[PDB]
Amino acid sequence: LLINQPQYAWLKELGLREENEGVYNGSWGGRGEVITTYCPANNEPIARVRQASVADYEETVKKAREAWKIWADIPAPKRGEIVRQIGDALREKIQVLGSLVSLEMGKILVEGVGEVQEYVDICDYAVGLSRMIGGPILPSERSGHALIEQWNPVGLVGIITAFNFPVAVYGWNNAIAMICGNVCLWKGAPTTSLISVAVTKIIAKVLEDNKLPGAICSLTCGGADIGTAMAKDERVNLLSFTGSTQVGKQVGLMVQERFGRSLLELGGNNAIIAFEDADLSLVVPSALFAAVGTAGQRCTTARRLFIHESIHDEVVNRLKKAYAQIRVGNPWDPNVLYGPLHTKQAVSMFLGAVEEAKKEGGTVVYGGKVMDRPGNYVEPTIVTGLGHDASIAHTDTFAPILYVFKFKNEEEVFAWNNEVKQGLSSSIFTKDLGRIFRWLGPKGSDCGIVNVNIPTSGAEIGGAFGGEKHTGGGRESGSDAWKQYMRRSTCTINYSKDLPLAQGIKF
Amino acid sequence: TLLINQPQYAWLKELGLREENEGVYNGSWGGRGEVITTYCPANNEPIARVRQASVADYEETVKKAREAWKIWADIPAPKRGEIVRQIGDALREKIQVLGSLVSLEMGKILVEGVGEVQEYVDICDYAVGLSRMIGGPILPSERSGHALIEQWNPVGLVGIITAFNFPVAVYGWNNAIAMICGNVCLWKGAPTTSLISVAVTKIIAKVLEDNKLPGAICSLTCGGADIGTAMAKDERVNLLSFTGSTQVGKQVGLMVQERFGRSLLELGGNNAIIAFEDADLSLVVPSALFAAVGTAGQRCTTARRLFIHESIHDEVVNRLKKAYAQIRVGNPWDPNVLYGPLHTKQAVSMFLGAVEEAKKEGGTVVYGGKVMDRPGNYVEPTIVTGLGHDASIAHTDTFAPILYVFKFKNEEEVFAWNNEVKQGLSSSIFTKDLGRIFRWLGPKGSDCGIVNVNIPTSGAEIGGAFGGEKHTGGGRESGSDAWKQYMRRSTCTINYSKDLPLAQGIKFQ
Amino acid sequence: TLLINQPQYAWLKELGLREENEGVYNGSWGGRGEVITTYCPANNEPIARVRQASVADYEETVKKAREAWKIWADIPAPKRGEIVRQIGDALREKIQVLGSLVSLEMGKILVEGVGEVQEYVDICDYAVGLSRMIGGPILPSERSGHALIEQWNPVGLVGIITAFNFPVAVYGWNNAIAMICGNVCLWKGAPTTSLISVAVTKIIAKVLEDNKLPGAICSLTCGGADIGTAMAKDERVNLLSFTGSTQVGKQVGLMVQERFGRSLLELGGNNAIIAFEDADLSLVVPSALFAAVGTAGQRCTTARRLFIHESIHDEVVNRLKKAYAQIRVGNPWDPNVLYGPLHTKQAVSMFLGAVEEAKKEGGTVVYGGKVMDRPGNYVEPTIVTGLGHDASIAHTDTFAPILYVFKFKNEEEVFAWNNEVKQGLSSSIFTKDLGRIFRWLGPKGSDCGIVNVNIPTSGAEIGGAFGGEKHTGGGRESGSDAWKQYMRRSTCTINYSKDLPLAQGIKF
Amino acid sequence: TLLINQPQYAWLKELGLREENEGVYNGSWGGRGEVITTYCPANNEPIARVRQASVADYEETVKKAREAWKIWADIPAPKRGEIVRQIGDALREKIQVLGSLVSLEMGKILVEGVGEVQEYVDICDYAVGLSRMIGGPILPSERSGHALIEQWNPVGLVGIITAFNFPVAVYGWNNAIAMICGNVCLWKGAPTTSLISVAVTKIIAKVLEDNKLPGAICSLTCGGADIGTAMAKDERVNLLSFTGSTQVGKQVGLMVQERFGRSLLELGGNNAIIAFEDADLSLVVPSALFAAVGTAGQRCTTARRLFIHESIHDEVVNRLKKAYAQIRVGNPWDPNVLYGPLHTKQAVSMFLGAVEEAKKEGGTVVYGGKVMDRPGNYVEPTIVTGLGHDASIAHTDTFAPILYVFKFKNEEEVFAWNNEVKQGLSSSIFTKDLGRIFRWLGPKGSDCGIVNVNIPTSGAEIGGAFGGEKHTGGGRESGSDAWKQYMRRSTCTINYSKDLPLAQGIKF
Ligand SMILES: [Cl-]
Ligand SMILES: [Cl-]
Repeated sequence: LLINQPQYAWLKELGLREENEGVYNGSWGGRGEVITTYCPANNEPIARVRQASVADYEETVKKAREAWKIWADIPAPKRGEIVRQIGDALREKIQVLGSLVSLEMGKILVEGVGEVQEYVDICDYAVGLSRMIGGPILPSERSGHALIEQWNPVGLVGIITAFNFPVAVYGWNNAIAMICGNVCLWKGAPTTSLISVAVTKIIAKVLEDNKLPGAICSLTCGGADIGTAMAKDERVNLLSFTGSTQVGKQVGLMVQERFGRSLLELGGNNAIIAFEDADLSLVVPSALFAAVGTAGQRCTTARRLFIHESIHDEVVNRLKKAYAQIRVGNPWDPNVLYGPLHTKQAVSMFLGAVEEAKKEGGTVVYGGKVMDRPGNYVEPTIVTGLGHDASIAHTDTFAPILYVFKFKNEEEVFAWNNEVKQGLSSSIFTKDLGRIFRWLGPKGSDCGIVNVNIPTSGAEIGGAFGGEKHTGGGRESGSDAWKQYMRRSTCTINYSKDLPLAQGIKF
Repeated sequence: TLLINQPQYAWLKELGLREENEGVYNGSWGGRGEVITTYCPANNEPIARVRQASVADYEETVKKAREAWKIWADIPAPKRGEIVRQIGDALREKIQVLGSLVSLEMGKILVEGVGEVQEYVDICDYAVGLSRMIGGPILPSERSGHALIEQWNPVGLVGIITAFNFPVAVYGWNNAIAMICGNVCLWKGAPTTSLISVAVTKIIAKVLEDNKLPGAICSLTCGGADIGTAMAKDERVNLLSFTGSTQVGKQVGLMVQERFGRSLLELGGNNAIIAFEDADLSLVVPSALFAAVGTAGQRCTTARRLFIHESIHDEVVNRLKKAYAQIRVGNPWDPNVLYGPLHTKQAVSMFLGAVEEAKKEGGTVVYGGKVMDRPGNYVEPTIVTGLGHDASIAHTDTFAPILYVFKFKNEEEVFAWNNEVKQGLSSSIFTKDLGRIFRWLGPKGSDCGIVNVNIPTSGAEIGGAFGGEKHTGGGRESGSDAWKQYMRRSTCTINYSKDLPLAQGIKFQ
Repeated sequence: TLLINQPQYAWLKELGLREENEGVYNGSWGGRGEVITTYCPANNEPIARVRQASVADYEETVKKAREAWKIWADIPAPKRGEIVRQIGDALREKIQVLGSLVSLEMGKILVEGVGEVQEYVDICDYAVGLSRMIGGPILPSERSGHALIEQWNPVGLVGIITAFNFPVAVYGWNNAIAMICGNVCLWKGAPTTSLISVAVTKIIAKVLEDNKLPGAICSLTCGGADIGTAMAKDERVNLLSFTGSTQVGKQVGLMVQERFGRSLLELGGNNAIIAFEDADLSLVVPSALFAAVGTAGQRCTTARRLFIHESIHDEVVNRLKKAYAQIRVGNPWDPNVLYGPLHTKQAVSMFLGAVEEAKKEGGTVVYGGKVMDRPGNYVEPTIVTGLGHDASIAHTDTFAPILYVFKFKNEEEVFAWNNEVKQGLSSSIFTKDLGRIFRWLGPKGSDCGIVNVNIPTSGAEIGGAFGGEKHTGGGRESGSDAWKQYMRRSTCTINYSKDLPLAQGIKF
Repeated sequence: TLLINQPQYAWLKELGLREENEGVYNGSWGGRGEVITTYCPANNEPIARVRQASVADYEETVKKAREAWKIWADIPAPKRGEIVRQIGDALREKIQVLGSLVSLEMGKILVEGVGEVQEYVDICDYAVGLSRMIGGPILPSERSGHALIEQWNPVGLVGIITAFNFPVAVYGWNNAIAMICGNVCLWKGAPTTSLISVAVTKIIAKVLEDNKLPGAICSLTCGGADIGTAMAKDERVNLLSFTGSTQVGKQVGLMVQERFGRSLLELGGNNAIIAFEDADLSLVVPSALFAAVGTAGQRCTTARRLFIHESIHDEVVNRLKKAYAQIRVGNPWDPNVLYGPLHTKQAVSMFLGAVEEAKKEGGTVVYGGKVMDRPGNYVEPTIVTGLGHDASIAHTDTFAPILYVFKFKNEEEVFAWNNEVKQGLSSSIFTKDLGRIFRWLGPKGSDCGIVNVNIPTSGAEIGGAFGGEKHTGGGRESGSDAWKQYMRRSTCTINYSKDLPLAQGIKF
């Protein structure tokens, strides 16, 4: 076990042990199956987590809804103060926590640290928002009536997250849901159970130091069984789900079946489009980093690169010369730009996708092979010569394969951006003012993130994050995404002694 | 003979109605589907007929609406607002005859029929201003040389399914908002209010054609479960607004979720009024009366459950019984008439069924419970005491004028009892206690989407969002930022600088 | 003889005007002050007369307005919005004759006169929806059992002083918003547009009287500096909205500040258009012509300064020169006419003086510079090249159709030159450069209240807030949250709990 | 001997203070003006000295701040928020010694000195989130191919003048908001709290310096009326936020108005509490006591007028007297002290004068009214009954702990009496009546900026905008959209279409 090797002793700074309890609700436990998580950079086991049994889930839900009775009564600004302290406790652990993200998930250290910083940043944002959430006081049309839009917590927010952002997506949901007066129940990705435990330990200490019931931020580590329970559980007032479209579809249906609320953040099949007037010294690095970043395992990863015919072959050749320089190595080591895939299965998926892409006329112009070293390393791959509607370019595989397409006119390539089932992120690179505003308008991108001269991964906590179509429609983080965590009521207070009716109806 | 052919009802022609009307409008009028005849519930006489849409009619209409959308979405929202303004004027010019048609085909009294058309006129006048306001913030990017912009664009085609009990206003709320938001609309109204749907569409069609706009911007495809199911399963319907039963809304919500579409669900209510010991009873009794017997108990927001504190229970019931006796019954178009018939013969049959089962469950009918002996679908507005709050008959979704009265003692329990039902539409308390009022409005208070104090559960204005939680389906219509459900948000980052990203050790050119 | 007594102008009666009109309305019509005669600037003939407010008229009008406010403030905002809707319809119905009156008394062409009424109609319809929206947030209190609410209430009496050049729309902007916000209004329009103020007031008064509301809700006291000074010094005028010259607006602003009142100041502009080298010149030339010559150069947003990049300076002046020669001049009601007369004889004399001074400072008149030899106050629309951007004549506030053309090289200096004038109303750049556009909109860009790209300095729409910075005075009208200037904010904490305060060792 | 030179006050050096301190900071520390000595009101002993700003110091500081602004305005608002976050943390780490300095130099009890620093901390943390939120709407243009955008940009240099009674929090409110809004600041604190201003400025200076930012982003120029007047007249001060007396604030408003600047004025309050028949007396009596005697009655929001209904008047006054006798007077740094000295010797004689004047005008001193026989500026907290609501001393603006108590009969007259004073800062009613509470909050209710229910006149939190109406000056600080006063609005139209304007007969 890596945690039992002196090189990884720093894992104990996060309170991690050989075997860890994967259930927290004020108390720590775990009566379900023990899971070992592996370091994808060497395929070695790191440590073990005792996951939630059904009995653990039940006890946790009950204790979190008991906790909600206390927490919902705490003024939102004082809830913000708790979230501020969570930000600070995360700030104090950012290097080791980020290193664990690199160790258990596989992304490079700057992105592991960056993910914790994002949670830090959303906490600091939530502090201010906790003094702002609410609705309008509106002028009633009736004398002696007040008309008020109130917002109240939904109660228990269940949060299912994925392996590729094992800290930040939970942090987005947690910070906003907390200041909105909800309790949280977290089921993280099984293959990032240690990250889930570490984060939960950080939060639990803040809650306990403030003499708040720990179940405000409950954890039930588990897989599809616990997640299915959450989706089915009328006690989970909002289920925020981040993951695959196939799973998210079933989750959305189960929540809809019980008239629950769901917040779905699912796949992206994101395109970058480089027009003829584009700054190629901006296009080439923007595409490389958006395609190879996180080894192509981001929901926002650039999977499709449309290049205008006039510059297609130049951009491809400059991409090859730049791909050749990507520094591959251990994700925690300095100046490493490219790490492993998360699992051995994703390497098998990479190989399958590469063989099928060639079987559809594509030319692997760079990469396409597994790397001959320990861990789940594959070459960042560029495939040209496919048609935009090719089956392989509409399949959903978290693989570092960049499909490059030619295009000729603005209307057709906008349609090509919009033609896929998902709708997360999109980018155009152009200088044409009219084109930019058309891209942003009703006949433009159909995505939740619509970028210009910045790649598909450019997104900051200030705006709402999420997509349309098969991406599932949810939003996280900024703008008024907080309303998804609360219940709107339209309230009328008659403080007079008559009964005027709306629309002047005389009854 | 049909009512429209009787001289008594020559005014139906002023709405463009004929003996047989086309129930499909997409810029042209038609319909190859089943012919339906609607009946006047005040006298069970047939009014006129409508040729409904076939699946092929609906297929053709979707195609023409989405063609129309290419034109409409290019029209600036304020100029779309001007078209909506003209619809509100065109409704104003016909408010009396349209109100009369609502009273005739649906059965609510005239002032409520006109009042429902006024709701549509009001949201039109409201949407005019909103058309110059919809949109999002420009935000400060954390990146130098970047702009961060929240854009809002139309979803495209908004399918609108409505019910019989509000055959004008609910479509009007959806239509005026969806229109200024740059969407085209496709309306499948309630089969038993087909003439109202045709009459409304004829008013809108003239405004669109007078403005040389494609008529499919406000398409109409009359039909029933076949057309509604097609809309729920049609990926081309970007947003499906459904008002109606929880049972059907459940399946519609599932069908839309299965195809990753958008739905806006406005389903039932099982709405409570709670009268605390300090309540002004001169507000309680007229409010409970209107909330329960308005529209013959057929509103989504009708008061079904009357919770009265033990101390004032008998007094309130006695006053309510007396007030019920003073209810003026007649033809819903007649003057001073405050109580009309139920919408259908079936509603009468189910009403008698509910009354009997409530008796079998231990209730006492303290007023009503019988059919009225007169033409049409008239039943006595009915009050039942003595049931437990958990009585099965009081947790049935029946559209009947039966008010279930319960006693209670303390505030915490009756708040929980308000909340214990599946639905969560509207709720009201009568009290003077400041602390009680803010508790009711707070996180431990009513779980409903409409949370009222010292007024009935029904009769919302357009300024706020309208809708419920839980099995009411979660959608919102009309006011506040309800318009966002009709549009798609995009978070847009524009790099306007000459700045290049960090080379990260890579040698570019 | 009065134009109103001639048969060609009988339509004036449709607006309820007669030979001598009452310039005070407070529910009753009157006017014990001096009688003013307004003149058609197209022919210098007298139109009709208006009896202005005496100071006793004004005092009685303030009293009646504040009495009317007690009723009006109690009317729910959305029902006040319905009154404003009806005002929009009443204007809609008289739009042609009221537009024609604006052209007759003020001098602008009919299409703009009608369009000014339509602007009032448009803000009325905007205000109808806004009447269901004005208010503030309910906010989460940091204290358990406390509600925190931001309330907005009418300030009370809104005094409105308007200028001759937009004698309908500016009042309309202030009226519609002030009215849905629960204020009563007192209007003192420009003396030279007194008939228009009376005609507008008659239309609104009919709406109020038909709804059985006190007419003093929209009071009128026609008068000049005497009544305007009284308003500026009157503690009972809770908000004074002033549209006018910077010189007068400065003194109004100080008078209101002296009494701790609220003012809203919409003062002059010295508005620049900047044409960069990459600009679409077929967009620049018509935009510049219509922004400089529209309303005979008498808008607050008129283009006064045309900075052209040195590379295209000569082409644009030449293209502009050929375009000016095609401007159709005539009576402002004649349909083909683009260019009307200036508003007064005095404006002609001052235009000629601005031209001569511009030549003395090194300018070359490349087009115009002269009076036209027809009746009325017509001058040629004028282009002056050769002056430096700091030329004194270029920084004089004169309401004359004189367009000063400057050269420039780079973006930093020309942004600085846009910003160097005392006023800060409107500004426009023409360019295709993405970064330059967003720099123009950013903190190192235009310092004006209106910041336009590829469109001229005039023609704003009701959806946004209208107004300027610096010596333009800071006020905002019309859209966005400009309504907040017409209301008072209160931050309201409601303790609804039974909690006692901490005793701090004291036995209570 | 200076207190700072006495061993028991060695903790003052934890704030970087010494015998004589530089009162000018602009990236460099300096001060060529007059040396001022500040005194501890608990014992009238000198604490330490500050070298104030000369005019040359002011000039150099304005120049350096305007240079710094060119850098600071280019830093993204959220990165400016991160600087303000670190200011919050830096204040956290000094909260105890800084709170103690507030208690020493200004005289308020220690929990309020600490609490004032905590208020700056809290607004910093709030502004961090606000820094990712400030901006305006993108609006739907009525014209095809046009974007319509409401932009907000920093005004530039925000001058901030503050008073003795909140020598940290008021600057904090202005500083944190102005900073995230992209402005640089120039602070002139009250001369008698010069050491507090220096201490705060040292804390901020280290944050700016550690982040390699020019210190003049948060400049300090210690001084009195001469420096404040310079700021009021200086066109380079784009916004002048002033907190102080109405008399000075009026002149500051006039001076800024004279140059077409922006001011934000937070002036006196003459704040009333109203207790109706149905009020919870267990809540009224402590609420009135703490609101009246808090900070020895030297708050802007201090309860000066207490209206009690005739039925409960004598009972409330009796209970107030029993509780007033329990107020623990002492050194403001000593534990469990509720009540400290007045800020100055001058304030004591003012207190004396008002007490005899209330007597002469017909009032009865039921409690207090005398100077206390101890070191420092201690006077007794005073209750005065029997005056009419219009009694002239109750409309005098004194920072004295004198609570004037009045009888009332009905709701209408007492609402009018709350409103009759010249200021309009804070107001409170105690009642259970639901209709009355909404009338109080409505257009016929309180005319103040703060309108409270069952919580006294000092009920304010950073989430809401803070300020008042009428002679209180109109400014707002802290919450809601108060940030907009620190920025300039522009309404921006971008034409991104290839569409040409109508030629209107002209051949371009
Ligand atoms: Cl390159
Ligand atoms: Cl007491």
